[PDB]
Amino acid sequence: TLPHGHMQTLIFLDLEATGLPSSRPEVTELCLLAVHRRALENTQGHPPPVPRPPRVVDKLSLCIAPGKACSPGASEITGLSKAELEVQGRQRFDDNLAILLRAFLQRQPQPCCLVAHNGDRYDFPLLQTELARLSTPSPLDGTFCVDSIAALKALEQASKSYSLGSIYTRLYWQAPTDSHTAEGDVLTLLSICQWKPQALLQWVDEHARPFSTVKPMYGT
Amino acid sequence: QTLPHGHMQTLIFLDLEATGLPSSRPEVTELCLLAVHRRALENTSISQGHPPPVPRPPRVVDKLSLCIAPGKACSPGASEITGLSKAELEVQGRQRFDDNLAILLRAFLQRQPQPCCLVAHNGDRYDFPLLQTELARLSTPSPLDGTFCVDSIAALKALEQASRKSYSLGSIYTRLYWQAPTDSHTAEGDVLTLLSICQWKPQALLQWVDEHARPFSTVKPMYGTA
DNA sequence: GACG
DNA sequence: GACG
Ligand SMILES: [Ca+2]
Ligand SMILES: [Ca+2]
Ligand SMILES: [Ca+2]
Ligand SMILES: [Ca+2]
Repeated sequence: TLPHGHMQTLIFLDLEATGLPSSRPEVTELCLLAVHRRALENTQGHPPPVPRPPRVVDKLSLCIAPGKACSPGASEITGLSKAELEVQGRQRFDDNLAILLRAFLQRQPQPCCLVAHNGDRYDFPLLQTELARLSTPSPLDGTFCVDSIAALKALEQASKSYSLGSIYTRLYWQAPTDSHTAEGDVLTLLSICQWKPQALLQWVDEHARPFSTVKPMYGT
Repeated sequence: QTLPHGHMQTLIFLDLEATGLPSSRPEVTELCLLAVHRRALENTSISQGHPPPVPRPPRVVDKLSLCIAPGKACSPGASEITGLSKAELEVQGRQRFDDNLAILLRAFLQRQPQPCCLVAHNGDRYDFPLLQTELARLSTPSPLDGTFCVDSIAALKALEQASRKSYSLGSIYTRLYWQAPTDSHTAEGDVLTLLSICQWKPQALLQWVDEHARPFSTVKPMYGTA
């Protein structure tokens, strides 16, 4: 049963941030990669080769100046720091960023579904909190979201760690590239979604839920 | 030299793919922008090795890459060189070059420290005049009327003299780096290659960009519409 | 030239 | 768990 129709585009998403949830983190880097459903509908060996990302894709990767310092932990793994984001003149998560995101979304055929790894616990609530600071009305209040951890559990079971890298090494037998660059993680995430692309699309269509319903991570 | 319009804060590496070459009145099918602060080009390290290693992209970069359905068919050479076609672009539901696309570019650019300079290989003969006709077609004011632009062929020509060759993108790349470009089909692959070469002597490339920047609004359109 |  |  399809609660909101076929999702016409999938937007792979990854945030880098200042820290883990209980630090009440702020976003330092955001990457979206937008793929039409038909790119999966047209995506084999043991192991199969890492799938070739579709030719037709839209991509946005942005570095964002946070309002507070990165935790030592986050700085090391991301290679980002408030101090360097500022030296290099990055703007905060502001009203202009929300226009950018709206315009990027408006270029995708609707409905759209955000896809993030640990998205329900991490990227979705965090993104919600960032947006709630703005009171520009949120550009995501019409979009849908789903967690790729739950997706890949269902796929493998129909076919142990569900961390991005563990799944990727299990399917493909390679270490992933560019850990904790947001674009690098979005890539790695695409590759596992392209593992069984028809069944993944099916699952996403089954499980998409309104992003307006996602509770903020904190602040509320 | 004294600076035409002072120090350019952002360098935005730019590449377009399209349906063909200038005489065909081509339409844009893909666009990539990679924005970097000038500081990341005062921060590229000393190259150690032989052959010289391809430089690391800066960490802090903004990237936009978009596919664009053109209103006319891709020529055979453009299909082969880009792996894109109109039929396929429409199947993947890509929108035309429209007013929203301009709002997106404007917000992207407005996210940048000002002034910004567009950098594109053969930009003065291809990418800049083409971008101008695409924007002139819209009912949106041009998001690029305060943006500057510079051609990287003239940069690397002057850079390489300072240290009869081809100056096409991958020739410079393979000459500097002794390997083939990682990706020569996509707009993002060409920006990444242009970024690599522009990181060859980043101190001198900056010096040169600041001296040669011109308003994008003085860029004449590739072709009129009427 | 060199850009698609 | 798993996300910075
Ligand atoms: Ca992540
Ligand atoms: Ca990450
Ligand atoms: Ca080019
Ligand atoms: Ca190109």
